[PDB]
Amino acid sequence: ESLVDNVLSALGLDPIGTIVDKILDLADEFGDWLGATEDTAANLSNLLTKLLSDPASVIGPLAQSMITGLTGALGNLNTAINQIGDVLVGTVVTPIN
Amino acid sequence: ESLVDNVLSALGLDPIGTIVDKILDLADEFGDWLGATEDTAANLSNLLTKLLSDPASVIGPLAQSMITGLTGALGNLNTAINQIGDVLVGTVVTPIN
Repeated sequence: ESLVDNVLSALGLDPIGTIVDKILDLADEFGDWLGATEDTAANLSNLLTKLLSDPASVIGPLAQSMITGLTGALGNLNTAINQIGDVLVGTVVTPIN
Repeated sequence: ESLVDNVLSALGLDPIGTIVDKILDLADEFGDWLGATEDTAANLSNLLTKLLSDPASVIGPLAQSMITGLTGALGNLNTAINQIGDVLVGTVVTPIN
């Protein structure tokens, strides 16, 4: 009885009733435990597979600054375009390349 | 014996044999439980660490449209180049900037 009581207390349910009822509650708790474990494993596997194959749905929008050098390249191109525009009207500026 | 049988049924295995055999099967089932739990935890930790450090292998290819403003910046640059090409031969167009 004490083994059943301590196990049920550890797993969460409050044991009230006969030993048979406590054993049935313990079996139901282990069933829920199995469900939780299997669902966690399946979710992890599915998330891994989706992140490998199609990351668009799982991953939300992200800032350009997270990409390495994207902001630098965009700034370089924009400054090159601006310098191309400016030289034709004057305002001598340091060339980029 | 009913506690043993109900626990075994909850964990999945069908209890057939003596009490000793059922207990041994129960012990093997908990060993597999331990393996599953530890493997799930280790896989989650490894996935988190790899996704933090090197996201290349884990994350598959993704569409440019997922990045915020990347398609807009590329379109703006391409339209600027096209306008630069067009103005020199005519076809008056609204300047971008």
